[PDB]
Amino acid sequence: NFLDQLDLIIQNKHMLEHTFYVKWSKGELTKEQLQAYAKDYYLHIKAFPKYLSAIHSRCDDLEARKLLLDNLMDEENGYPNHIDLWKQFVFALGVTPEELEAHEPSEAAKAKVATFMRWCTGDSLAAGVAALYSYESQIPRIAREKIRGLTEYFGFSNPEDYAYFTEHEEADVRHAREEKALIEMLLKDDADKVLEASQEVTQSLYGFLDSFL
Amino acid sequence: NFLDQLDLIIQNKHMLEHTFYVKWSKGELTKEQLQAYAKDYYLHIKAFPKYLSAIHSRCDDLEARKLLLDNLMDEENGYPNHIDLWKQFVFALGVTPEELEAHEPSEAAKAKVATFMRWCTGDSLAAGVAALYSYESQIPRIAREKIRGLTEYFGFSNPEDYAYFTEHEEADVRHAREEKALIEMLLKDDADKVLEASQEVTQSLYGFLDSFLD
Ligand SMILES: [Fe+3]
Ligand SMILES: [Fe+3]
Ligand SMILES: [Fe+3]
Ligand SMILES: [Fe+3]
Repeated sequence: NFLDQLDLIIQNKHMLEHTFYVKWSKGELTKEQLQAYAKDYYLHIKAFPKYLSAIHSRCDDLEARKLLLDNLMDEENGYPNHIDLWKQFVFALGVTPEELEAHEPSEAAKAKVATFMRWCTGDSLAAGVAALYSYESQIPRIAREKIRGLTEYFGFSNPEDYAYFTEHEEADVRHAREEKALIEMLLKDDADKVLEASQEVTQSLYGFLDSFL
Repeated sequence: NFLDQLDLIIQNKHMLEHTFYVKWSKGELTKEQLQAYAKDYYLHIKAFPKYLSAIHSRCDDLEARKLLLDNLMDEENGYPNHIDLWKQFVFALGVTPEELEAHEPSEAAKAKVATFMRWCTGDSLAAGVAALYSYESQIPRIAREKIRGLTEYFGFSNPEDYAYFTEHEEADVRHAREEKALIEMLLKDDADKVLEASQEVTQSLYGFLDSFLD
């Protein structure tokens, strides 16, 4: 039951039903909105590995830490890592490296990131993972929608320009599954806390997308 | 200068000069003291990866996080990992798995671990790494001293029984160097904090070894 409630919260407040992606899917965003979005996502992208180490650092379940480590490796080890790939996507949108490093994250991005961190630094490890799950579980569907739109409306005829999304179509299937497993492995009579994180994260993500309209 | 001061603190309060290792090196510990020590280290061994993620999770320097990740991977990814290898050592001492899982960490072990964590969860990332450096920088020398003693006085004729130490002879050479680099990369006018962590950790380690001469 609680896993299902969790997934339902997400489905009922999924990012592909936000006006920003409804527009995306009909090709109704300007290049500027696209470049703004990409730049403003960068704070979250850089933070993501910290969301994971934050939970790892509070966790004494050895098997859970291994799984958290597996995710953290996928995000951050090697070259190109997920941050690198995101930077490529931004560059392929015509934003320069300098412009990317100079962008001041919007208040809406700072609030989204702080929402994630608040849960990953809190007393419930399971709720920490649910916060992350509530985002990662959406990315497989979003990534392939984003590819469809980049291709059909924004002229991305070269697949290496959307490598981040090609990566995430697949990678996050794995991460969602292992986060689900982590939630039941770490649960300690805090299923309510898991549910609350999901409500709070999904809303935050809506607050974030609101800011480009 | 401050890196030298750091290393001097460690040298002047190094674990091999604690009475517990002076005894070790002359073969003057009982098997019981040896099994006790090994069991009581386990809390720290399991905590170690958390020390590293704790700093990682507070760090926005991308290059520093990669290095922290590198250390974390070495400690905890794969099989056998460092925790697995330590379990093997304990088992090779004649302690059973059940006995290992049943050991209540001593108050001295809990204090050592809390000292490390306090620094790794604090406001200075550089001081966090220095806390870990103040331990890991000692392990190459200790590991080979421990091997020598296991071999010469405790009958370890089969090298797989001290794989943890064989691992650490080498691994921690790398980790010490990269922690050194991390400390200068993360420094923010908190060289004083770096020095204070080392004083505090070295002492805590002394407090921990003291507890087996009771
Ligand atoms: Fe990713
Ligand atoms: Fe992911
Ligand atoms: Fe190790
Ligand atoms: Fe190490």
